[PDB]
Amino acid sequence: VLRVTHELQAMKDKIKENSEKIKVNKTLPYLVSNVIELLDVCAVIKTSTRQTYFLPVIGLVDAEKLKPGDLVGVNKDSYLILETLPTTEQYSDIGGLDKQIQELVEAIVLPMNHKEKFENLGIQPPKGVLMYGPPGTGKTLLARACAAQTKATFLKLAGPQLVQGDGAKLVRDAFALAKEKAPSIIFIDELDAIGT
Amino acid sequence: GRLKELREQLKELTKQYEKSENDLKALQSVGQIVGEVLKQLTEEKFIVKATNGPRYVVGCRRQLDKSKLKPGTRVALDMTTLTIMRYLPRSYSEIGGLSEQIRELREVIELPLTNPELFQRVGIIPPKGCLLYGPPGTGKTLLARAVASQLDCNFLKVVDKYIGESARLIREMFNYARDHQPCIIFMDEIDQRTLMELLNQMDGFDTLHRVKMIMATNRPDTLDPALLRPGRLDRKIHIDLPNEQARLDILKIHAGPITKHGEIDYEAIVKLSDGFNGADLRNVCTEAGMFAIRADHDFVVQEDFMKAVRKVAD
Amino acid sequence: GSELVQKYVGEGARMVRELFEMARTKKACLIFFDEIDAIGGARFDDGAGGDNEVQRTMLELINQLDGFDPRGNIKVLMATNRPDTLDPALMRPGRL
Amino acid sequence: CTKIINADSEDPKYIINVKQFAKFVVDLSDQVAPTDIEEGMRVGVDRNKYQIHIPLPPKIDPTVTMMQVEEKPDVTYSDVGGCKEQIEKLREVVET
Amino acid sequence: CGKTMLAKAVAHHTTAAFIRVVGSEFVQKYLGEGPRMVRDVFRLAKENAPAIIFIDEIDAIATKRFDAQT
Ligand SMILES: Nc1ncnc2c1ncn2[C@@H]1O[C@H](COP(=O)(O)OP(=O)(O)OP(=O)(O)O)[C@@H](O)[C@H]1O
Repeated sequence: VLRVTHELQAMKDKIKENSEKIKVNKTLPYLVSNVIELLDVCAVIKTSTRQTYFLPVIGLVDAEKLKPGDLVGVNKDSYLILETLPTTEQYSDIGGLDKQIQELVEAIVLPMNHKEKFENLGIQPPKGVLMYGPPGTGKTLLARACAAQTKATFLKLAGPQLVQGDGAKLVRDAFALAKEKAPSIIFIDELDAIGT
Repeated sequence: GRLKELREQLKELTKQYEKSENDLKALQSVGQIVGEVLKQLTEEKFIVKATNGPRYVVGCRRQLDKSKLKPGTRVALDMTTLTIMRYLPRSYSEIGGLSEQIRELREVIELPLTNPELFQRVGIIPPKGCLLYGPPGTGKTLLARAVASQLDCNFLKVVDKYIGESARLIREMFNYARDHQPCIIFMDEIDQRTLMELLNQMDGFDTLHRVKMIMATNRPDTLDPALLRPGRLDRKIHIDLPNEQARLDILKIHAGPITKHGEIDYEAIVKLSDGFNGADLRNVCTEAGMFAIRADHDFVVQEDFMKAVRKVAD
Repeated sequence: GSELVQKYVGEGARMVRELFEMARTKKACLIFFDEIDAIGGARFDDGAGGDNEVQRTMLELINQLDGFDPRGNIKVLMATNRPDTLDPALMRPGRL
Repeated sequence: CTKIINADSEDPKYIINVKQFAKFVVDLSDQVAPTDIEEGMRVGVDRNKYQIHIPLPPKIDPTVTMMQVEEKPDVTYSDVGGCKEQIEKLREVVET
Repeated sequence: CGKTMLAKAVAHHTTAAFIRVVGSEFVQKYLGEGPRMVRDVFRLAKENAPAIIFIDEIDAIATKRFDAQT
């Protein structure tokens, strides 16, 4: 009969702890940010104020699901982690580049269509297609047509929009969004703007 | 039976309560600000800087082992007294005929890597590196990572100066390289007073750790007479001219990891297109595989290679 | 053109985007750019790259002007004394 | 003033960030209807109370607003001369 | 014919704060670091003791003026 007593005791420590645990988030200095990294005898958190803090106590929540880099609920003043928190054209409208069209197809959709043959032959299709040439030699149009025909999710990227660690975080967020969906078409325009 | 669940229940009743104590105890640490030991002002106090930028003077708490807290050491300080706490630092022959490669290169790369006693008794400083030159690609792009295979150790690929960061980074990674004596630094595609200054790191700046820093790359258009002088650059190895039989061997090597009928007239294929380059033969194999992918042929038919051979010949 | 360039990196692109949004909200709007050579009328982009801010601002401008889905009701006029200095990207028809 | 960047079911738990200091997980102020709170628009939060007290209208960026001419100079084509062809070409691209 | 080695020997068997650090610096942003260095060395010189400097390959900086407009 002492078993229910201990389990009724559980409605005891949890209630007070919950109240305190549900203040750091609400409090203004929450500074919810990304955990720089993790260690063991512990957390390292880069607060959204551009400050690196070291927490001996790795955090109230168990450390197994503290992935290096993720929304971290830094406490208002202790800066300890509290909660993870939630995270129209056709290929008949362009000429003079048909060979490039089939090359891009066989390199970009063939993995989408069937990749078994590539594994059978022991050669995998490279990832990432570069479109370089004079500003006139159409490639934005080719990319738009390919996206329109093939059914996937477009990911439009530009040098100016990315730049503002804002650039790195935005790039990581977009790439993660692409990773989440199995079909993904990633368009980076004037890539020379970033990779200077 | 009715007691078995009670036993397990007990473990549960403690488990949730177990966390309460862990949570409560964990519910007090105030964290700390991370910084670096900028300098050791005194055995009792040292100058440090938090990542935020402000610089203070702090001291060891009880025993921070100043012997190991040399200038530059991550440490977390409490934002109530600024005291030092826990410190935490945060194919052997893929080109067919490689007799040229497995010969002078080996005898000049590993020989100075094993027995420094031999040369120091001879009184001659071991050669620090040799330069390879010849056709780009096969001799330059290829067989560059292969050197690690030949020596069986991981190497570092290093791709007047902006701020001298070339030499600066070279030296800063030199200690890491020296930490692994078998490691070899391969500053391929290396390309005033930086290249010439580049001639001074090899003499000193921690170059007594038995590593052959082979400056093997045809990329640098300008050649330094002082470097090619005996000592610095012991000797130069010219990438051998493919004989169209080494091409056959390369095709066979790359034909290995390929699914095909087997009735491949490799000699006919090599005669079809003179790619001349190991990467050209790689492209040949890739194009044959692609042609096979056309019509969905798990194998590769004979004509597919010929189309691949013809395509690269263009 | 000077009002576009600012001390902070990328601010010019932000203001260009703001102007584009304001135009998009409105209907039947005409825009006139003067001293276009001022606003990134070059692409030398040497190793020093001191013009990187104006360059990225101009890239954002051209991208928002044409590409993917423009408004199609934005009549753009441009007055420059020496267009020869202008970059190929803007001078190419479709944008102008 | 703060900008909302997300919301969550059950307790709203907005992830608003004020200007650039930091993202704050703040609950709505007591005296606000939950309908008004939405994503990606200006709102008002107090420092200590940390809570969204009143929705705000979108940013106007007065530089862009005053950039608009909002004035018609007293110039007519009659005064201009010798550019009849150019006048017609511009008209075909702006007015007609 | 024996130069850099002589300077090296002087460095090895001296007591001054020999700071060569004179990499021929064309540079593009900081131009005229002469005073930036010598003063430091003089500041070093009085800081500890008189210093010495040494370098070759200064032939580029030699020149003879000539045009003043290009
Ligand atoms: N071969 C072509 N067929 C059809 N339209 C073309 C072709 N080449 C260029 N274009 C025209 O150019 C545009 C296609 O994208 P665009 O030319 O802008 O991209 P690009 O030439 O690769 O370089 P950039 O995107 O930098 O301008 C459309 O206006 C399209 O009509």
